[PDB]
Amino acid sequence: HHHHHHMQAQVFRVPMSNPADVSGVAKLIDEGVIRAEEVVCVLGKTEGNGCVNDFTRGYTTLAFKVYFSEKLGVSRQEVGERIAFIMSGGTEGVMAPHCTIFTVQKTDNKQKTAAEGKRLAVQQIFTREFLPEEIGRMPQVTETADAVRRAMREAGIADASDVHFVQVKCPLLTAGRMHDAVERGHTVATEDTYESMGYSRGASALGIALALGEVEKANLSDEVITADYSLYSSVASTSAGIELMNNEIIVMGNSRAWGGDLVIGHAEMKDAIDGAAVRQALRDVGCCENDLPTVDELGRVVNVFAKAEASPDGEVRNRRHTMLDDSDINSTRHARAVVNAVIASIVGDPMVYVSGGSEHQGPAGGGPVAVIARTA
Amino acid sequence: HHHHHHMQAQVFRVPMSNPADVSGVAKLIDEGVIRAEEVVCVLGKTEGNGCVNDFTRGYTTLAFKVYFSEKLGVSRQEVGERIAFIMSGGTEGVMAPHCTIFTVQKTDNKQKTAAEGKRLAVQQIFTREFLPEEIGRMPQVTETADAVRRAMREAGIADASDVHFVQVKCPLLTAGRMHDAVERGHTVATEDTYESMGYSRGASALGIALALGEVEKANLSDEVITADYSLYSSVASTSAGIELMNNEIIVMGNSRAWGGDLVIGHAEMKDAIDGAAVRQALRDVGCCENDLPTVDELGRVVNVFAKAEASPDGEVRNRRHTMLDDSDINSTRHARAVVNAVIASIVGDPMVYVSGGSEHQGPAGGGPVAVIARTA
Amino acid sequence: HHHHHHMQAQVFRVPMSNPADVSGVAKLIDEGVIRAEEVVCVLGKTEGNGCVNDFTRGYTTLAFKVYFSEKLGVSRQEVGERIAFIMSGGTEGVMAPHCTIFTVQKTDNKQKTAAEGKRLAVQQIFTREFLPEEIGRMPQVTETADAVRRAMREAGIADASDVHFVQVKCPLLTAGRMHDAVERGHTVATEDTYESMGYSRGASALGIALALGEVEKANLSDEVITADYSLYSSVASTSAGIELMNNEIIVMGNSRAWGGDLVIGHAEMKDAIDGAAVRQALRDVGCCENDLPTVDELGRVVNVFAKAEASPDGEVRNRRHTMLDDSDINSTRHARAVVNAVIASIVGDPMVYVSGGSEHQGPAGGGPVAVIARTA
Amino acid sequence: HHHHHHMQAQVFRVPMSNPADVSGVAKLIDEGVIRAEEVVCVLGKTEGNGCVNDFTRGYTTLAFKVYFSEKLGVSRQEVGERIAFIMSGGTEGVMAPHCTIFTVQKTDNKQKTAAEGKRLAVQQIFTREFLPEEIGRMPQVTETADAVRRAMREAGIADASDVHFVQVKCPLLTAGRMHDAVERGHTVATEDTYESMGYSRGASALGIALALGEVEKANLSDEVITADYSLYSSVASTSAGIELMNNEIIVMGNSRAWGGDLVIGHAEMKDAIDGAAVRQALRDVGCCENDLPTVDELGRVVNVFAKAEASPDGEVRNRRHTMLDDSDINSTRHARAVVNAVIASIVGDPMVYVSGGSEHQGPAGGGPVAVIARTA
Ligand SMILES: [Mg+2]
Ligand SMILES: [Mg+2]
Ligand SMILES: [Mg+2]
Ligand SMILES: [Mg+2]
Repeated sequence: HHHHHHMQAQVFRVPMSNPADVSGVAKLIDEGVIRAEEVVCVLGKTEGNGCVNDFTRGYTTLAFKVYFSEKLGVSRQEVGERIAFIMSGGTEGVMAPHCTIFTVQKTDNKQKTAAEGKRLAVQQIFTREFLPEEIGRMPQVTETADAVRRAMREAGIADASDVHFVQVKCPLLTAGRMHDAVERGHTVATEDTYESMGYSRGASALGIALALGEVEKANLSDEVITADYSLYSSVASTSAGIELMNNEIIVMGNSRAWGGDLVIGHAEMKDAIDGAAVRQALRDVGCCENDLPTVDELGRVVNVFAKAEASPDGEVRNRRHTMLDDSDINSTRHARAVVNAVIASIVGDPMVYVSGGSEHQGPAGGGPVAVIARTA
Repeated sequence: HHHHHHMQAQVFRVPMSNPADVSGVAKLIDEGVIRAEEVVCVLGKTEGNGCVNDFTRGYTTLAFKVYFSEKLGVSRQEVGERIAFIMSGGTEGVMAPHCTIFTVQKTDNKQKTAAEGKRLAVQQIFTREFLPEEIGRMPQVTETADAVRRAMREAGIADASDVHFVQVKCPLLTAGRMHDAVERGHTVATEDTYESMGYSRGASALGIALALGEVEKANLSDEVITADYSLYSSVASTSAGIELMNNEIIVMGNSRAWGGDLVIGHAEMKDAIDGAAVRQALRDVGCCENDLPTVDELGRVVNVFAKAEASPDGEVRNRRHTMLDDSDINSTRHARAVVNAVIASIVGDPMVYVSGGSEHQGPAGGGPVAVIARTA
Repeated sequence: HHHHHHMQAQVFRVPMSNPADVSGVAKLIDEGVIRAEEVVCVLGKTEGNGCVNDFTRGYTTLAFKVYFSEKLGVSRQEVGERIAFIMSGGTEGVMAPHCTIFTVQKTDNKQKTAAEGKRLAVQQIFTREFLPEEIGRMPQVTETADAVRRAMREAGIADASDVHFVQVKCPLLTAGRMHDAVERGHTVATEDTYESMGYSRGASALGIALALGEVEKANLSDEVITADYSLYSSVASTSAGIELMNNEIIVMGNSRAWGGDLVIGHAEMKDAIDGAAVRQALRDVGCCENDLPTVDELGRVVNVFAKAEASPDGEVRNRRHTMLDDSDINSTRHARAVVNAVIASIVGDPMVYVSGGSEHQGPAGGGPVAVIARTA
Repeated sequence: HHHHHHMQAQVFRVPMSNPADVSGVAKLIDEGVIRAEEVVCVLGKTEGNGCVNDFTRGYTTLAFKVYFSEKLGVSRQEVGERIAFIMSGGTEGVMAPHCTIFTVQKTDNKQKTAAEGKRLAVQQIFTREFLPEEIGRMPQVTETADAVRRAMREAGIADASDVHFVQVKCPLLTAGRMHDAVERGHTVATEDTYESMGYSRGASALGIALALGEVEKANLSDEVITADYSLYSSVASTSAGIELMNNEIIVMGNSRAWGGDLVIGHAEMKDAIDGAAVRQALRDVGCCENDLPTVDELGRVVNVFAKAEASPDGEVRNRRHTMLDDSDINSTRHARAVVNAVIASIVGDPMVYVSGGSEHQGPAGGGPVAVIARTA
């Protein structure tokens, strides 16, 4: 009598022709490949500049809320409370705009499984609203950690070693939110909006590290954040956006309690040109058995997800880089172009998720790379 | 009684801390590693934007003319007539600013050679001055071709199959030069300066193709240039600059008439993420015997030289890219970041020469990649 | 027995905090200052880069269609067929993002007028859909002209001398639309998307000139467009956008058949720093009686509307400018920053509409400046 | 028996076609309009991006050192110790690249004066070298102040009310200089290079304010700098550059001890569109007797010199501006385009000096505007 599962994850990498193009998703729903009701996350690469004044993130979010609210017959607020819309801007270099759709299929009666291994589990969860004076600070850290521990448990992911990627959409500090904080008698972690994105990304990432036991609580405080880059998560991927003031989190790992045919793995890029780490992540998901991946192996890849940054020590493999003191082009623009190019050249596909700004996500100048792949 | 050589090439990849930093070169001359009198080409990657208003190209040129004129006790004009100063702007992504010094050692009495194979030959040559109405048109094509055929012969490179890289510094059309042409009763190939860079690069590249028998003269005319991308050289690398109105050419290949321990090889990148072509060029120079290069093999690499461009069909491996309709960041900026990232991740060194704009240099969206490497 | 009017225009300059901020408009409707049913045009300054990949134009359009469709209880398609959403990107320099709401109040029984003069008349009209091979060419010219003549008549604007500003939203050629045209056996006026914006703006502007008798039909053909800048309209203001393939036109002038207290006037800026033309337009609407406008006079200004461009001869008042060969910053970005700065410094308010790219709109390097002002 | 003078200043506004174009200056020397030996300052507007990676500043400096060293028969080091080469990058909007040449003619026997008034006095002076840990801090403040007080005295400028413009070239902190400071056991005022430019500009400006009695010493400390913008000089204009580690200062005012026909005046722009302050500065130098300047009056203007910045409160005349959270275009780029446009439209000439970044120079969001003009 076969083994059985109540839960199954599906993942779909969908090309987008511009920030408002929901048609690849509508096609899959129209064709019954996915059910709108089972979507839990839309993870976008939108082709704005990926920095402060990137409005394609909110544009794409709005475009998807309109589609899903009308497809599901609910309000835009409800759909927003039901699906995490996580839009990472900046599609530099060859990086192809797209979105990844995550679905969870829950069956009241179990459906039989064919292989005994663990399979992809994903669980979305939202934190409480933060006040602006909490952004970039320990209340964002610990609330995120609490949410991550909870999502793990509810997904039936056994322990932190089975978590391979935690994606967060986190707030940033606009000038208005800063004023709000001051007018109420508080300070903010920084008075520059662009810098606030790294603070928000960093604090969220350390929450993940805290939740997975990768850092000790007693080594964390406000003054560590964006400062002590010996502290980090190996699976954290955080993306700052203008819209919300809470954190939207999707935990991704493997679990025996899930059926289906997707698994996930990860490695740690030690820097932005560490293609060996890329091949190792592929290998862990059975997509690079030898030195170089084969075409069949690469056809199992659903998508690759990575974080990129300009090495803050100014160097890559003891060569000076120019990404940090370039007044025309922000460092994250450079960094995303690089890391997507490295991954694209290994998996032969520029349509992969690469998000900039990896404060406390991997080592400095590096970041996590995760692969979701089919088992056959 | 050993075989013998009159000619020997040396090549030195020198870090630069900013566009005026000649100190790495001064160090090698001060230490007697090279002789100022035997330098024939300084090939720079200067950290300006690499497009029209990139003044680091002329800055670096000026800085080197001052150093060499004073080191050689000649005027800046004479040093400029003696050394080709070929400055390719744009050091995007991880690309590390640097210059490559080429020297030719001529000995009246031959010096004995140890291995019988062909060795790196390089030969600099300048064309006549062009009028602005000749830029981007058949007189730039045929003069370049004549110069390339001559440089080959004088270098003792047996035939086109032994040429692996032809580097050109070519003019561009400023608004003043355009007016000059009109006031004299002529037209120009384009009235936009940035577009004129592709016309100048393209015409120069087809001269190289003509010289090496890669295209037929009867298939060339003005209307082909930047238009028919089925016509191209596999070894051409051309870089437009504001300074001169002639073409400065350095032909690089292998020859039995040269001693030393450097060889060169090349492959054709079919697109900007074609790392297999990169590994093939390494393999041809004995630096990638198996699937992945080893650390010893990579230590033989002196430098890698490549051309990069945004695929003009809008696509990379059937994925849409955004490089061509990005009003904030020029396509060549994107493309250089990509191709240097791909090469850097394979050879483990971001200090490599990657020049943007590959009209008629490789297939559309692609370009040549050449490696100069030590034989042991 | 007083004179009487069936028609009255209102205009409201509304600050926007970001591209999706419809709240200033919702406030005026909630308060009953305007009636949603009487809005005919939303003219936006959205804070994207104002060039090809400016997605705030469509974002803002989408945000307003959602608000109005839900306020009016119609579909987004119907609201789009009822209101012209004309979004001009690029808010450089001090230029403050905002929108201008235009309303037309029609009364079946006339309402009495107090002053006998002409008053602001505005009339929206849409052309037919264009095929991509018509963009930038005589069918866009003549269809626009037909639409302008019709809007004038239906508005009861007596003749071209009473037209002071014709605002158009016109298409641009994406790579897909170009392919469509070729696959059907046709050519396009240009194969570059950014250049296609000037072609679309130019053709639309000459339609306006044709309609108002400012150019002769026999002097127009495809080869004139973006080429012969002695041909132009003094009241045309055209803005290219990615969304539609028709032209949306709003004609603005003065008419005895309209009541209310708004008038409009215009002058022609001879170049981008022609503040005397700005003061002349103010004077024509009674807002600059002496050399310098007073605070009361400036308080009558509802908004100012202007076109800006980088002088294509490379010069402003016989000084070289750098706007055209700047690879980091598009010329229209520079030009909008300049012209808004000049106007803002004269009217003491950076919240004014300045749209880039004035092909055939005013003389080369110049453009129209119109003022809508209250009569007291 | 006439009054008499030992000292006379000349000023020449010279167009430049590119950063290396010294020919307008060579022409004036060749023609004997100026004597190379009497040049004390070359004040440039060079057409780089005016931020961190603007290499046209050093390029232009190098180009002028080569010309003058060879014209004067001295070394480049000596010419650099003899002339202040003050290169302000960024020629945005219509701003025309150019340099202003300042000369001082000293005569052992006095030359008779025709008018009794004060005339332009200018005095160059260099501070000591700073260590990087002194940049942006009180030792830069007080050394600058000492140098300013000394230059004033040696120029015979009676008191601070006769000083109208103090131009400084000040250092910035590269990553290397920061490391130097840390390795020696010290901190730096900031670890970002771009931010270090404002710290260096700010500290230098407060030195000027200290020297002229515009701020009290007891209100200054390190923590005030870039923080308390109620502290500022009304005549300070400071420009950060990569080259030196000292400050090069030129004090400009009026003095009875100077002959000639140039005077200088200044006003304080309260914000970036304060054209009334521009007209007031003109009026003080007899170039705007009525509301609007006349053509003859404007022909007396040799040049105008101003500082520009993006209002750090996010607003201009209670309108939101976008200059500070624009990741594509630095705020100083925007601000320079604006202020040069405002001045150009008033004096009818875009060739004027406008330098970005006015920390402690005028009120926040504003800056000084000075005019040097002929008396007839
Ligand atoms: Mg990291
Ligand atoms: Mg090519
Ligand atoms: Mg025009
Ligand atoms: Mg200030």
